[PDB]
Amino acid sequence: AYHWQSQRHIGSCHPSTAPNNEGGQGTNIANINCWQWGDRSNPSSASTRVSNEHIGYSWPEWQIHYSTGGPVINPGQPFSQAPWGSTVAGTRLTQGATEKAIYDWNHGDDQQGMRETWWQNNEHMTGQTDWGPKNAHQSELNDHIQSASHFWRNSYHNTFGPYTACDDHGPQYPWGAIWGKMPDTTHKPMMSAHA
Amino acid sequence: GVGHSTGDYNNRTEFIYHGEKVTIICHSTRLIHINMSDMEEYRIYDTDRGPLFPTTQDLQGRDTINDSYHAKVETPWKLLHANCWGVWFSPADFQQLITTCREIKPSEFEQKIENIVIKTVSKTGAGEQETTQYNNDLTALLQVAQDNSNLMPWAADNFYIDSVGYVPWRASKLPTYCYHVDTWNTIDINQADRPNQWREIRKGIQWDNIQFTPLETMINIDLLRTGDAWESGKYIFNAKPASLAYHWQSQRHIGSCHPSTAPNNEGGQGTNIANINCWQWGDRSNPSSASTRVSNEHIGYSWPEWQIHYSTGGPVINPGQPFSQAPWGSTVAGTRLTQGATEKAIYDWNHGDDQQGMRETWWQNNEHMTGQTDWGPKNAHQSELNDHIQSASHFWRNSYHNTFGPYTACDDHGPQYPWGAIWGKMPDTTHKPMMSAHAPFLLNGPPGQLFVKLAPNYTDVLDNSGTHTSRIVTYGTFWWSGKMIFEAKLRTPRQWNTYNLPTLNEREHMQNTVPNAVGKFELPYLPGRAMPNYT
Amino acid sequence: GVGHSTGDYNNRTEFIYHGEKVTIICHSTRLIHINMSDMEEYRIYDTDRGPLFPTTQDLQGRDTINDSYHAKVETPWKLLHANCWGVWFSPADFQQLITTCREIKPSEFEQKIENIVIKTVSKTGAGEQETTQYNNDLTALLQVAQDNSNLMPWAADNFYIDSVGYVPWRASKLPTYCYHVDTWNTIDINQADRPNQWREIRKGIQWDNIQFTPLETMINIDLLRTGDAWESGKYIFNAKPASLAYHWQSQRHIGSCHPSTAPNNEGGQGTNIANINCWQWGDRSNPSSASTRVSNEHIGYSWPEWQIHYSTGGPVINPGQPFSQAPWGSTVAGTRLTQGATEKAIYDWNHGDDQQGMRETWWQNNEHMTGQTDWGPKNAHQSELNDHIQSASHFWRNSYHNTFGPYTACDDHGPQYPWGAIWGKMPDTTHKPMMSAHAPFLLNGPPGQLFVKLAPNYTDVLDNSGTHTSRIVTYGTFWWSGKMIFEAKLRTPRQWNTYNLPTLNEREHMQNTVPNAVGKFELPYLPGRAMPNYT
Amino acid sequence: KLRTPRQWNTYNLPTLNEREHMQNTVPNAVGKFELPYLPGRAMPNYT
Amino acid sequence: GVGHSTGDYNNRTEFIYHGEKVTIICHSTRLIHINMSDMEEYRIYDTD
Repeated sequence: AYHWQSQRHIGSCHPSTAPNNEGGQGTNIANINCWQWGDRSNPSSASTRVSNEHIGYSWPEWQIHYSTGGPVINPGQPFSQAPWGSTVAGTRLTQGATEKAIYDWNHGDDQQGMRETWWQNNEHMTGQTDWGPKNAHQSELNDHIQSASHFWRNSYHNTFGPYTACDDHGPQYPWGAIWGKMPDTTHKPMMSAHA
Repeated sequence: GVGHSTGDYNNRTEFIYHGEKVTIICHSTRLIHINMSDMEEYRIYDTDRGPLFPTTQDLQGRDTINDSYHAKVETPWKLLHANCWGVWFSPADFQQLITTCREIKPSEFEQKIENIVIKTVSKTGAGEQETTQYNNDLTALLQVAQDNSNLMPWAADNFYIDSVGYVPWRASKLPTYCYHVDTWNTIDINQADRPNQWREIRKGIQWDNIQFTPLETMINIDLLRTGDAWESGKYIFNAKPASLAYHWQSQRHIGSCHPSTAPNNEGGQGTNIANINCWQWGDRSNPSSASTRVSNEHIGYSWPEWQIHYSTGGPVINPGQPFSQAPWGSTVAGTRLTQGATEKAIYDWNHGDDQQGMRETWWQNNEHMTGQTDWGPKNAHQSELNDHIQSASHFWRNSYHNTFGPYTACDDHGPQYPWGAIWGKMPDTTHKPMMSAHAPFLLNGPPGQLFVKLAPNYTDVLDNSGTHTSRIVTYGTFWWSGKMIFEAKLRTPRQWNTYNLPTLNEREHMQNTVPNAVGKFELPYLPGRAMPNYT
Repeated sequence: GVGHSTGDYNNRTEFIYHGEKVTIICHSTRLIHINMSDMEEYRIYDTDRGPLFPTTQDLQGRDTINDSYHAKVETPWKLLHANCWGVWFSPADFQQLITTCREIKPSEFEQKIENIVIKTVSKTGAGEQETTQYNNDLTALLQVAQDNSNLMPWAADNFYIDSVGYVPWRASKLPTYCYHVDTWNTIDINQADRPNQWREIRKGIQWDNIQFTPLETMINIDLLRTGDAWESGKYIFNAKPASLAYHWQSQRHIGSCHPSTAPNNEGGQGTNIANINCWQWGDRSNPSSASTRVSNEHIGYSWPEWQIHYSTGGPVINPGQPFSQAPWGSTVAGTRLTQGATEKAIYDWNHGDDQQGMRETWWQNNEHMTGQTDWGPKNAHQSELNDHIQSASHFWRNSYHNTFGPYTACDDHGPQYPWGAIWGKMPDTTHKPMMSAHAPFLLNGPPGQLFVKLAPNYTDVLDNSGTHTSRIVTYGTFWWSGKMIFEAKLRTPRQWNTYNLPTLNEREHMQNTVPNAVGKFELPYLPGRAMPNYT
Repeated sequence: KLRTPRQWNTYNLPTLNEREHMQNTVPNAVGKFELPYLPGRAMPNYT
Repeated sequence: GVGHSTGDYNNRTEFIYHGEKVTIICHSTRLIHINMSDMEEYRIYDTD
């Protein structure tokens, strides 16, 4: 299965009044009764509430990694761009982990002759989506709204942390790999992208 | 039965000591006041954006947070959950927990519902007088639904506390069960086009794959007339114990004392020895100093926060590492800075109907943990570690990048009373959370929710405006019971010097905890986190 | 008992797989709201002709149909029946039925009624205020009558659906039991006297042989006070399995490929071989062609329809063969032609109290079956089959005669959801129906009807205008339960290419199925008929 | 371990993506065809 | 043997259901066309 379930969907519904009209369109209740992340009196809102976990981690990518030993690409977290404008036939942006695949003889000796390509999005997983520059880190979480300074709109730093929970893009057909060799290393890969 | 009293009300907490081990049996039992169930029907709708959500600039990207636009499926099911600590422990009891025993893992859980009483409102009057006559219905249906298989989506948290009340002698009403469905809330702050202002990419709901898991479509449901007791379910936890102590022990305190000469005067004030004999991190001849030495581990990880995280899927905040600001100027009553992970908590009826009326707040610091402290911008990364002092370039004073690494060792802020959550559901994901912030325990699955609703009672004519006038207004009441079993290992003193024992914080003071002359009082906050310890 | 909860509410569907075989256990349980029983007495009367029934020409013979003049014996008995599919299967479940397993024969049926609650209306007021006080009657009689012997005439169909509701959380009221008695409705269209206009030969009822089978005159009836559970009856079906697949395979596709040369170009476009080597139907030398070749069977039979059938006894329609019009221009949103067997279905409360208010319609095509298609006038019968091409005479382009013959092989339109009928009573007749249109199963006898009525509760004085004021207005409520057992054989893939899986039709789209913000929704239509298959 | 339905509403079953369409999968008149891409990833689920 | 057909070609996939559990037995068998082995010798070289 794939998880559309994402962060801010995991806990209970933020209390609200059911709409009288059909359909609402509302409505929201201000005074609660819930935890908050900072020193935050107002407004208490579902944007900020404590949750035992976090889904997805922003990655600074695409990252060209120069080692002995490369250039190589260090993977990011697989997620769809569908919630954003990216879709097949525009706007096509690859910012997720989206791996094109070249094939042979799907039409061969026709000849195309080159090549058979795919590039899954991969569109079904909307839960883990992190578009790195969209995030913003701010110093003070005080309920007072944020000043000019202290708010950094574009930053690419790795957000992976011990709380996070992430998924690979899982078995995919036909061209996937049922298995691959775990390396022999004192630390071991926690999850293997594409395998 | 047919009315004969079918149940018992036992609220007590009784410790056991066999001295290698501490078994804690804590009962609880509490009244519950349930009514309708205003509309009989599963519904789905979009909550509005939010109170302060930006309508227009120049608020620009600043206020993009604190917006709560979600789509829920409101359902006519009320659930009640034990996840609060305060449910199972009277404050004077929770002392003996954090004083004696240094870690506790819940073991066995049991609960039973007896005995149901349902009565209906009947209004009789001309409008000069309206005489409401409250009469029992011996034929009435309180239907209880248990999940041992965790099929329902997990709604049970103390986030939005809404848990069965803490005060044993007060009747506590239940929350209403609803859970989220697939939405797209995505907004942007770049904007890249459009510098500096925000847009709403796509909203608000996606009907293609939406999941409606109308209940009563999974689970065996039981009917309870007056005089019967739904019981029980028998749950057996398995979970990793969690230590009650807090670690003042931090990095640069873990290894041996950097050799030094004892002072002759009283007191020194010194003194330090230059020539050693120790490892160093870089190519470093001089000075060899305890600032730089190799250690098998590192405590704490700087996090870039606070980080507003925009996903489908939010705005949401991705947590940091919990630590105190006490070593820095931050303290209650100034300078108050929140830069750690410090989570304020809103409460109800601590003074209610006084009325405050709004609200009861806390915001622990949390002050006791000084070990893990990382104030992100304080750190600096420099290129060359050569013993030669650093040049103008190569030294970057303020940088916010994540320092979490495979060497690090970190701790959550642990069990905290009353408002904590004894457990929360570990997600189902190929990678699993290594540690859960604000929850002392994660479970492959927990004891499932307990669902309860009064079955509808219709007037003769159900056809027109049934919701407005279909069924007879009704409210039920019943006692809820529970049993927990905790295991523990008590701490015997590791010190010669006298401990500083747990007590309510300086912000709190006693006579607010003991009931007011009119019977209003608040519970204290006492983590828990009680006793310092080595590492 | 004496009130103690006597019953359980379980709505669930749990598959079993032993892999040769698929056992499907589908529970259902649903509330029921019953009141009087307006008049206590068996009655017999004639319904009026009909809304559009012709009063006068020039409508002439055209409108002679759609008249419903029947004589019924209205009785004070309400019956509830499970024959709808939607009763036993949630749509998401009925997927797994038609996806996995290709035929299912119901096996075992069981049902039980618990627990009864009966309360009466009492009106107290001066007319400035009328205060209705709804109070239980612990002494009240809900009397349930079972037929295991099928003595009562069969009233149980989903024709005029009126079945216990589909939505498990909504309280569904029952239909009122009545059945037909001997009548003569006969009308003529010739008229032969009188060309072109219609007369009414004889009406409306015949008292000579009329059969009044006043109930309570056959069957053991049980009384239920609050706190007892009428159970059960144990029924065991025996019936012929019915395949879930649909056959695109039609005549001229059954035998081997007519030999041909593969094309060199991509793609062909050809090519065909003239000289064969095969059988032919007539005296036919040239050309031997796949149009004419002997085959052991024939699929489908042209029917002359639509045929208005005038009997005693009607007007009624005699069915044709079910097939799609998709190969012809007919499709939803044009050209819509109904010439197949295509049966529209009227529904209630799919959006009710919105109000639409009228009505919820469907009209499946039914599009998936292309094999059996016969559009009557398209066919042509010619005298000489000689290889010489046909002359002016001997070729009759339009003729409507029945082509059904002993060679033919035909299929009904099979189980369809929700509104289908799992079973219907095979008639008792020296010749028996070979296949039943719209009913997937016929039974020598089915599980009989289940009859229920609230026993009357009289005021002290019953003598004058008892029907107007005799007995105290009353309504009961109780839960109905059921159990089915289906057996199946699941289909493993016979294809290399990817199947096209079952889903709601293009007419339907998702967010109408998931409840509306005010809680109104419709169920999808998804036969079932799901997977193509060979023949 | 097979999944029994957790929903009331009808699932959206797996099928080849909109980019793909059927007659490319079934062999061409000269016998050339491609295989579909269908993760797999098929069914939505809770968490 | 000495030529007698020594093998079987079975390409099939057959599910099993005991309903707690699904056992999937999927065979495959496929022809293979191999030639030399242009140079008999282990070699080492740098790709451009």
